[PDB]
This record gives sequence, structure tokens and C-alpha cells, in this order.
Amino acid sequence: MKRTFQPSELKRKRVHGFRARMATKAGRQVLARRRAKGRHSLTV
Amino acid sequence: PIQKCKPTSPGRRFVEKVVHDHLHKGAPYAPLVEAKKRTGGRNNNGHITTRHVGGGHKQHYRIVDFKRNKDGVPAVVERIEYDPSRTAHIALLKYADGERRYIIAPKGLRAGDKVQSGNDAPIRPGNCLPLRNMPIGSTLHNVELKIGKGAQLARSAGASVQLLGRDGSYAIIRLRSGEMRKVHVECRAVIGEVSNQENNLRSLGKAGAARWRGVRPTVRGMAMNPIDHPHGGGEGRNKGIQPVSPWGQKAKGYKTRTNKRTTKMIIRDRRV
RNA sequence: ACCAAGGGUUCCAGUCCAACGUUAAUCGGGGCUGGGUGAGUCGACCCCUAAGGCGAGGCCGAAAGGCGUAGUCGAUGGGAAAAUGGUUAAUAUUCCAUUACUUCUGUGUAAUGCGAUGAGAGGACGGAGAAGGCUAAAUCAGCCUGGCGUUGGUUGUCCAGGUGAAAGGAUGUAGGCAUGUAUCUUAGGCAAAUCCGGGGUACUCUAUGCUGAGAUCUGAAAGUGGUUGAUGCCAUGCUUCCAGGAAAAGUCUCUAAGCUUCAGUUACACAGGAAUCGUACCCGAAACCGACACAGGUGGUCAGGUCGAGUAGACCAAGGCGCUUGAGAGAACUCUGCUGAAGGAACUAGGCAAAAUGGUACCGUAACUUCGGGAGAAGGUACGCUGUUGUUGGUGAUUGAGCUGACGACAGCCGCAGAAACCAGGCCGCUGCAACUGUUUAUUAAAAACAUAGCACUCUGCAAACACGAAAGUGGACGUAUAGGGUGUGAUGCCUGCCCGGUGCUGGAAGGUUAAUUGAUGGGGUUA
RNA sequence: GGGUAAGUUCCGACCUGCACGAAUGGCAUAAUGAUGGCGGCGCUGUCUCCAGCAGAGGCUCAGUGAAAUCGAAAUCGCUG
RNA sequence: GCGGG
RNA sequence: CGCAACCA
Ligand SMILES: [Mg+2]
Ligand SMILES: [Mg+2]
Ligand SMILES: [Mg+2]
Ligand SMILES: [Mg+2]
Ligand SMILES: [Mg+2]
Ligand SMILES: [Mg+2]
Ligand SMILES: [Mg+2]
Ligand SMILES: [Mg+2]
Ligand SMILES: [Mg+2]
Ligand SMILES: [Mg+2]
Ligand SMILES: [Mg+2]
Ligand SMILES: [Mg+2]
Ligand SMILES: [Mg+2]
Ligand SMILES: [Mg+2]
Ligand SMILES: [Mg+2]
Ligand SMILES: [Mg+2]
Ligand SMILES: [Mg+2]
Ligand SMILES: [Mg+2]
Ligand SMILES: [Mg+2]
Ligand SMILES: [Mg+2]
Ligand SMILES: [Mg+2]
Ligand SMILES: [Mg+2]
Ligand SMILES: [Mg+2]
Ligand SMILES: [Mg+2]
Ligand SMILES: [Mg+2]
Ligand SMILES: [Mg+2]
Ligand SMILES: [Mg+2]
Ligand SMILES: [Mg+2]
Ligand SMILES: [Mg+2]
Ligand SMILES: [Mg+2]
Ligand SMILES: [Mg+2]
Ligand SMILES: [Mg+2]
Ligand SMILES: [Mg+2]
Ligand SMILES: [Mg+2]
Ligand SMILES: [Mg+2]
Ligand SMILES: [Mg+2]
Ligand SMILES: [Mg+2]
Ligand SMILES: [Mg+2]
Repeated sequence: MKRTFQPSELKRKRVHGFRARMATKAGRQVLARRRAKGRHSLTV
Repeated sequence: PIQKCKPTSPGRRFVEKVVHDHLHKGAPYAPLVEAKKRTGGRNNNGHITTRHVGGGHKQHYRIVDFKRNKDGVPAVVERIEYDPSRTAHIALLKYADGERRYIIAPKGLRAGDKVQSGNDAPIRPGNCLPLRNMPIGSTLHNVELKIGKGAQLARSAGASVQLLGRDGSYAIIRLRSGEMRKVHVECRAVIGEVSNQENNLRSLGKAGAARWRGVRPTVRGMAMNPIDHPHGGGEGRNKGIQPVSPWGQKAKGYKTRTNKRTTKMIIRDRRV
């Protein structure tokens, strides 16, 4: 059985990384939320 | 003419191809070719805006001279080539000053013929003249609408218009539709008929031959569910509705032209 | 056996056995303590661009924001160069040995026109099909070394092992492509050009050039010949067909501006440089995705022997393993197999499942047909080993020796059986549906459902109809009525009757009715 | 009417079409189909009717060691 | 509430 | 008999 994850590290960074989240307004809100909660890792 | 294949397979029994002998066998003229990518029928937003488009053979684009703005200088036809983007054949012209161009090939044209442009050109198939200087009754193609824009009407494989006559400052012509239109006498046209003219006797014979040309299959609206098409639904076959498009517009006889800017150029309608 | 992705120390050594390991463990991919990844040539970075993204100005939008020009990113594609042996417990095209190659700087020596953000060439590219010439590889013979066999024989027409060194450098062959050359000229190439393109002549076609495998030479105890022979090289070639088959830089030609005896350019010698990052280990896997040391999934590369058409199949090579609970017993019953008297579908909803057929050559084959088919229709005969006698194909030492491929007859011998095991079509008659190849309910439905080539109706004259968007704009289409969109039917043959009253659609326009707007009149309220 | 010893299925006709019918096409049609129905030849453990044998379990010994369920139990038959 | 016949 | 008109 082929499963859903199928990792690729370039695609991980290009969809979810720091610069992706910083390039939009809703991503900057994700980052503000995660800094207010105190997460030890901001992004993937 | 038209060749029929032997029925050695079920897929070859109904293949009828148009074969011409005078066509060039070789590569196109490289300074006049560019790259054309496929679209899948999708726009800016990435949405499908034309259904049944996708796939096909990789195709270049031959840059064709529709304006014909080298007046006085005569040319000689070098060869006639197959063009993948249109239904007509094209011709490679070599002007007397050395330049090379492509044009839509007229019907009788072969390698070695002379063509010219301008309001001084002899009345010969392949010559581009203003409608002001063309005898009444002529058969024409590659006709301009706006002055300097290039040919827009009667460009496909075997088309032609008929110059019915000039009055005031407008020529009156009859299109392949049957419509009677008027055009400004300062617009250009080419003498003759378009080349291929036997295109429509071709039979593909098999479903993959349509996919070679970038056409994807059509699903009948009758064959869907009510959430996809106004024809969807039902136990068994049924079409208890007046035919409409996927977006609700009537499909049998309802007219859709809504352009009040141009109704004065239309002289007679095609259904009158 | 080896790469990419993914993982992240699992790699190697010493030491320990609680937990972890479906049992014990002295062992381990477990715990603890140390060690281990060496590059101008491999890769990444770097130069170049595809789809796509972002986008100074700009256009659009209550705000938030959307799109897009110049640009700038983005490989999965284009762009310099290294081979053969040895060495570590663990790295090696990286270290060492020998022999190379590429590209930059300096300092010099001789010559003299160099020069783009411009123009041109090139890079530059499809599917299929073969024929030839090679090489890798395999195999036999010769040659060197060793042997003389627990049991008949084995000093030979015996046995075993070994024995064919690369990149690079010099030469230039088979094959492939284009007719080439001086002079005069020139409505073109964003302006110029000595260059590309177009014309005028004269001389040429066993002439000019270009490219390009291999072999030979060199590197360099035995170390030589044959046969077979690529999926590799010539080959980004040749033939053929229609569905007509990326871009940009590196590179080459030419001048513009710009200095102008300087700079730049190019020929050589000497002297130096080529940074940074990755490199261990796992790959049909116990280290990746599946909660597990999970019978699943996971792109690409290599891949020997006998027989064989074969990368199928049986048995082996190199290499790697016996799959982390065992020991006994040999009950019913369950699973997976093998054989079975006489009968042969009587079983069952149903021949479900099993049994059966099976290769090569030759003989032979019905209705029907769209003339291709049906058809491997159906059915039949031969096939092993030994000997003798015939034709032929390839290669070719000294015309043709040696090795090798295909086909015949005769004669004999053995068995129940010669296609020997593995491998390897069951077939025929009547009939409904759908013409056919194809698609579909990931995980109870593969079909008569969907699609299809062909047929018809209708819309659409181009700033097209149509669709997406709030708009800007985008697709249709760099298309133009033999084109494009919607709708029904569904190859082909013969065909497709009657009804316009209902609802739609198309046309018509004299009358009736009817909105905003306009406000003629009439009535009232207030008081001089 | 045919096929079987015997045929609610099959094939061929009849027409009394509850309630066929001509591009939501009508009637056929070579070839094709892991498509629906029916009949044959071969072959058989499908069956009459099961027997023997081989491997893996079952069972016994040693080691490790689950599951759903569960108000509590001192948890028999028959007739009411 | 407008025109009918 | 057609067109247009009520929100107890
Ligand atoms: Mg369509
Ligand atoms: Mg449905
Ligand atoms: Mg449904
Ligand atoms: Mg609806
Ligand atoms: Mg029904
Ligand atoms: Mg280890
Ligand atoms: Mg243990
Ligand atoms: Mg360890
Ligand atoms: Mg770097
Ligand atoms: Mg943008
Ligand atoms: Mg801006
Ligand atoms: Mg870039
Ligand atoms: Mg790459
Ligand atoms: Mg190692
Ligand atoms: Mg090819
Ligand atoms: Mg002896
Ligand atoms: Mg090399
Ligand atoms: Mg390694
Ligand atoms: Mg295991
Ligand atoms: Mg596994
Ligand atoms: Mg029996
Ligand atoms: Mg018997
Ligand atoms: Mg029975
Ligand atoms: Mg019975
Ligand atoms: Mg069966
Ligand atoms: Mg069987
Ligand atoms: Mg079908
Ligand atoms: Mg599927
Ligand atoms: Mg399913
Ligand atoms: Mg299924
Ligand atoms: Mg249908
Ligand atoms: Mg039909
Ligand atoms: Mg009809
Ligand atoms: Mg029966
Ligand atoms: Mg019907
Ligand atoms: Mg009908
Ligand atoms: Mg099929
Ligand atoms: Mg026990």
C-alpha cells in the first residue's frame, strides 16, 4: 500500500517554511499566534 | 486527393487522408518559427475556461505575414509548406531584395510564381490590393476590417469572399456565412481562394486521432447528476427539459449576439 | 552489486547485559567509553534558461488586496577537465605510486587593429524501422606451473590452476554530409559591416571541404590464435510517416561608439593558483513511507555459465544467506498437496473448483464476410541415440586450410513412454446486447453504464459567441464560418412515417394594457 | 414445432403488442468482448461414496505471554 | 380600474 | 374575454 506522507524536503520548505509564512498576511498571523503561545519551534 | 486505408485493423477501416504531392518534405524556415506551449484551456486564475482541451503533439508557431506591407517589391514562391496551427497551407516567399516571409497560400499557387503588393500590383492570385482597386465580382481572401491591422476574414482552408460592389466609401462583400457586410475601401485583400479546400473530406477513423490534435472527450449532460448539469437526474434515460448549456443558456435557436456598436456595418443577415 | 530520494551515527574497536530483541543470549542496528568521512577532475554551489513564482514604475480595488511591464528567481534540461594498481578495524576516481588532463592569473619575448546592451550563425532537439562495420563480453585451442588419485583404470586423445593492463598521446581508415572557387554587384538584416542574405559572370563535379567508429604505434614462469558476439560505438547518422517534433547562455563571424602606439588581441617560455560545502552507513530495506526488527509500497543503473527465441524456465557462478522460540508425538478436525477400482456432471442456482489442451516442422481446414478476415478453425503425421553417405551459409592460414550455422536421405540400436523433467492454446453449435481498442464506483458493482470515429440541429462576422474574475484583465486564439461553442445520436448496411393544438424558440407590428417621470384640474388647513 | 426418457430455461414460428416503433433512433450486421442465456465433444473426487499417503497446525514438555466480555453466583431435567 | 363583445 | 391592481 502506498501511503499519504511521501516526504520531500524542498517541498516541505516551499509550502510551510519561514519565508513562505512571512510572505503573506495570514502567515504572519500564524507566526504571531505561535509566538504568543510560546512554541519552541516556529515552523517545520 | 483522398486516399482510403485497407481494413487490416478495426481502427484503420475508416481512415481517409488528404494527400498532396507538392508539399515540402523537410524542416521549416528557422528564422520564422517560434515556440508555442499548450494551455489545457486554463486562464490567469488557473481555472478551466474552455472545456475539451488538452494534450496533443508539440507544435511550433510559424510567424505568418498577414499585413503584407512590402509594396512594389516583387517576390517569388520558394515552396509550399504544411502548417500545424491552421487548416491552410503556407508559402515561403523570397523577395527580390533577399528577404524571406510566410503567407497564406492561394489555391493555384506553386513554387516559382510571382506575387506583389500595393495599389499598383497586377491582378493575379496572391496579390494584395486595397478594395478600392479590385474589379467588381472578384473572389478574395485575407480581408482586413481595420486599416493596417491585417487579414481577419476568410483565412481558413478553402474560404473566399465575393466583392459585390463599392458604393459611397464602402465596399459591399458577401461572406462564407452568407452574411452581407460592408468594409472600408482603404482595406486590403488578396485575390483568389485559400489553398487546401479538400480538408473537410478527411475522416479520422479512430478516437486517438482526435486526441492527437488536443481534443478531450465530451460528456453528455444527460449522463450526469442534477448537481452537475441541468440535464442530470432520472431513473433510466430521460430528457424532460428544453435543452440548455451547463450554465443554463438555451441551445436550440436562441440568439446570443448583443453588440450595438457594429449593427450598422451588417447589411443583410445570414438567415434572411 | 550500485546511485537518487528519505533517514541521521545505525559505521569501526573495546567493554557491560538491567530494560529493549515476540525464547536464552556470553550476541546485537541495545547501554557506556573512544575512534572514524581527506578532491582543480565525483556532486553541490556557480553561468543559462522551461513551466511556474515574485515583481520598481503601471492598471484595478470599501480597506485587506488582485493582476501585470522592465526585471529577478526557479531544473527535472544546456555549460571545463583522471585513469590503472596498493593501503585502514573503519575513507578513498579524494590518501600513496605511476602516467595525465582542464582552466585562470603574474613576469616576460615577437607580432598588430581591438572592440556591444546591436545584427547573423551555431547550440537546436519527433515516432518507427532496419542494413553494415566494429568493440566489450563469452568460449575453445596453444603456452607456463603443479598432479599421478583411500575402489577397476588413469605418463596421457589425462586432470587442475593461471595466462589477453586503463585513461591519455601520434597517425588517419571503414561510414556520413554539402558541388566548391576568384571577381563585379546589392529596394534586406532597429544604424554600420570586410560579415549573413539576394542577384551577374567565368572556372569545376575520380574537385573541393567538413565530420567520424575501429585497427596500428606509444603509454608497457607464461603472457599467443580461432569461433560466437551485443541492449554498447559509428549514430544528435540513414530510410520512412504524419499527429510536423523547448529555450537561453557558453561558443563563432561582423561592425557601432571608444581610446588610439597605450590599452586590448594571440603565439611561446618561465612562475604560481583552482576557494567553500557534501563524502561514514542503510537501498524490493531490521536504518526510507506503513504505530512494530510489520509477507505491503519505493525512481534509475549493472547483471556470468549449460540448454534456450528470450532479461521466460530448471540447475549453478561471483556474491550473499538458512528468514530471533524450540523439542517431541504422529488422535478427531482445519489448511496446502499427491494417487485412486467401476461409473463419468447423476453434483450444483450455475461444470464453481479441479482434471484436461499445450513445442517445432509439414499436410489439411466449414458456414458467413465489411474481402482484411473467420483461422492456430476443426483434424492429422514426424520427432531419441549410433553409423555411413549428400547438398548448401559465414570467416578465412598458405584458390582455399582450420572453426562454425541450416537442411536431406538411407542403415542400425534401446525403452511402457524420445516435445522426455521445468516450460507450454481446451475446442465446437444456436442466441440477446454493445460496432470495435479504450474508461469507471481507491476499499462488496468492470457492465448492456461512460467515451468513441461518423451523423444532425443550433449559436457565433471578431473588441466573436462562450467561460473565469469585484474590476483590471485572462482563456477561446497569436485561431477567423472547411473556424470556434452548446445539444442530441453513436462504426457500417437499408432507412428514418404523421401532428405546430400545449410549452419553448424565431419573425411581425396596426391595436389594447402597463413603470419611473410630468403635474391639468378639483377639495381641504391656516389669516388680512 | 425442435432438442431430452423427462425442458417454468433455450431456439423457430403464430399475433390475442395489459403497456414496441423509427437520431431519449427502428430493423440487421463480419470482426471483437475476464458480457447475459442454452446445447455438445474431451476430461475429470463435482458427484454415487469416500480411501490411503505427504507437509503445516491441533496435542504433550520447556520459555514468553494477549483478547472481547463480566450485578453477584453454592450456574441440572420435565411439566406448569 | 382600463378596454371589450 | 385579454392587460394591470389589497399587507383585516
Ligand atoms: Mg466541445
Ligand atoms: Mg449516473
Ligand atoms: Mg445514482
Ligand atoms: Mg440545478
Ligand atoms: Mg424509464
Ligand atoms: Mg555494527
Ligand atoms: Mg532476553
Ligand atoms: Mg551500539
Ligand atoms: Mg560556493
Ligand atoms: Mg505578479
Ligand atoms: Mg507597487
Ligand atoms: Mg536564475
Ligand atoms: Mg539537473
Ligand atoms: Mg565500507
Ligand atoms: Mg527517433
Ligand atoms: Mg587404484
Ligand atoms: Mg576520460
Ligand atoms: Mg561510501
Ligand atoms: Mg523477524
Ligand atoms: Mg519489510
Ligand atoms: Mg476415478
Ligand atoms: Mg480407471
Ligand atoms: Mg443436474
Ligand atoms: Mg440433484
Ligand atoms: Mg473453472
Ligand atoms: Mg490445473
Ligand atoms: Mg463494449
Ligand atoms: Mg481503476
Ligand atoms: Mg469497488
Ligand atoms: Mg471488482
Ligand atoms: Mg445512447
Ligand atoms: Mg447505427
Ligand atoms: Mg421522426
Ligand atoms: Mg439445466
Ligand atoms: Mg423505447
Ligand atoms: Mg425522437
Ligand atoms: Mg475491452
Ligand atoms: Mg507453554
